[PDB]
Amino acid sequence: AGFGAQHRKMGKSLYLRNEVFAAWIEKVDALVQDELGYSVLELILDDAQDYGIETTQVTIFAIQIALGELLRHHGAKPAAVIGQSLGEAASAYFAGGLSLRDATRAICSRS
Repeated sequence: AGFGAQHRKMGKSLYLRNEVFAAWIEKVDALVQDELGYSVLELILDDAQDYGIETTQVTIFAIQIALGELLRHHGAKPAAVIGQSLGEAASAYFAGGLSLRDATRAICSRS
């Protein structure tokens, strides 16, 4: 729970029962595991309450990247169908052309 509890429920159920969504969740989880120590996939699956600002932002970030890329897999520009619902980082990735790498290390900080 906390902020993005629904993002975590939806993200877990989608990770289990959708291979594209799961592929993107893994793709982001490796990147955060490179930029940080922990793993976002652990946090999503282990549906624990999260009041930490950074880890919540990272969870919502990965969930939105995977949902947006799942929509893109069905042939729609993600910023055109859920652009208003994106966080600063996911929107920076889908609308600002920011690389997933720079986005991941942008939400981590730590500075």
